Amino acid sequence: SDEINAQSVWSEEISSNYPLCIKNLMEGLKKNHHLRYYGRQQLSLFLKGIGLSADEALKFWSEAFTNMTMEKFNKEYRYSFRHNYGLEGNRINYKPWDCHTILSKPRPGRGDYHGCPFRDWSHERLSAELRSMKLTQAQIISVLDSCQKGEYTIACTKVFEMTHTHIAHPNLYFERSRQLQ
Ligand code: SF4
Repeated sequence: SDEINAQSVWSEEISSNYPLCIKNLMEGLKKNHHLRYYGRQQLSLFLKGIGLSADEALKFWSEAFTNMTMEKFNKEYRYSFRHNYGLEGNRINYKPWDCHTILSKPRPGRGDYHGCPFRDWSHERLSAELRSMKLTQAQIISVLDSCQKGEYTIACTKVFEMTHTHIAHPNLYFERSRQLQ
């Protein structure tokens, strides 16, 4: 669909369907005009999964890395992004990451936005985000209980149900949310 493009992915109509990890990656990208490696990978493969074309992805990434010149973007990042679309080397059209894959990556440190917020954020940070999403105190306690147990995809599924099958892939969360929209 032509509805998913370099500009629409920043709009509320599309972004309201993102799970917490993708919202966190978009926030880091908008604040810093950049993402570190694992965040570039997690977000670019998710956007490929929602239908962002290779041409639109290059527009998205070059526009989002707003503070560098197009020549620096082309020298330093274009190959990596094209490679994610199966346009380089062996031309493997890499699949988007599921939660299992996301969780397997090195844990995020200072300045990183990849990973899973249900594992990576403090209960203080999660509670504030869930309050902003209109969840009640009882609902927040239920989500945090799943987090404490290490059941991140269950916490994420609870947030999906509370804000709208077990979800264990950010692209499935997006697709299910978009179909209900
Ligand atoms: S459980 Fe999966 S889709 Fe949900 S925020 Fe974590 S990594 Fe993203």
